[PDB]
Amino acid sequence: SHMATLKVIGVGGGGNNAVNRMIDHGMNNVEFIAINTDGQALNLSKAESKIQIGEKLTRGLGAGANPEIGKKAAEESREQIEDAIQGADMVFVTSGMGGGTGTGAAPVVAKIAKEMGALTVGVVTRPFSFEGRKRQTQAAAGVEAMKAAVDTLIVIPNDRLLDIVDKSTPMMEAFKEADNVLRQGVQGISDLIAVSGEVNLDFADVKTIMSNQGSALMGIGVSSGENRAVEAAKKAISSPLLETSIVGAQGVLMNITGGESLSLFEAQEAADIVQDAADEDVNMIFGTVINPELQDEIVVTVIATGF
Ligand SMILES: Nc1nc2c(ncn2[C@@H]2O[C@H](COP(=O)(O)OP(=O)(O)CP(=O)(O)O)[C@@H](O)[C@H]2O)c(=O)[nH]1
Ligand SMILES: [Mg+2]
Repeated sequence: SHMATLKVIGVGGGGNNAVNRMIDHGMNNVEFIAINTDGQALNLSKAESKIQIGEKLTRGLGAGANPEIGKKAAEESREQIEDAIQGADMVFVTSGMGGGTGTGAAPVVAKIAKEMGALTVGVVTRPFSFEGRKRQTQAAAGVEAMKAAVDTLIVIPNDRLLDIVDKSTPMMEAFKEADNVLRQGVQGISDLIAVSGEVNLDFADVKTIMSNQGSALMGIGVSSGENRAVEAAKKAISSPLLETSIVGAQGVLMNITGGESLSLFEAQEAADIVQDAADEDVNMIFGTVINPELQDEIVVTVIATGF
């Protein structure tokens, strides 16, 4: 019997913000690591494992939008980062691109994780357009470096947050919606790893769908009542915040969880929704979990790659 260790690593300010909010929300059987140049922010981290990088370079401050300093800071702390990762089967690196620490250190952290043997997923943001063209260009270089370092990459352009708020939505509430991409994906994978299914998927199947793939989508949908399977599948692949939509996916892992009422017909319905939206012949890895505690609820988990 295999017991997969999942870790979430926040790098720089936004990444550590996400880690803090995820710890506050409550996650279990996931270990958190906080990496930053910024010593004051690290003192505020709720993560059990904290790594201050680059103290000789920044004297405990952030990198001040210099990504070469973020990169050197991470490289010079490689052994400490290795030691914190060692044992992970899967690592999610989350970071905001555009500054110095995230842009520069997050790709180094991802490279170290993949070298340490972890299946490595990046979930990163691109800056708001109001932050200007130079920030966007610097962020794009970070995204390209992340993509070269990870197994799979999910990019959230922060401009998409402007599509889901009204004029009064608090900034912190918008940021929590972006956090959910990472948090729900980690949770869905954790649940898949842990909970035996009637058509069982496990961590090896996650490795197959994600290893050395590039862009990815991770989504969960929940619905009930009539058309629940179709509605849950549509929610799983809906991507108001994602740079990489479902369109073009050539590989999909889809797990359906439901109660004893889960029908063969509705499972096919859900699978067809996903394949129709991808508009490709999708290589599906299909799973099913019967949770009898569920009554009318259905949960569809999707990981899509092969773009
Ligand atoms: N969605 C989201 N975006 C964030 C958040 N914090 C920062 N951002 C975005 O990430 C980008 C990088 O900010 P930050 O993570 O603080 O950068 P850093 O590299 O640690 C700062 P320095 O350059 O001084 O080292 C910001 O420009 C912004 O677009 C957050 O909590 N949520
Ligand atoms: Mg700064």
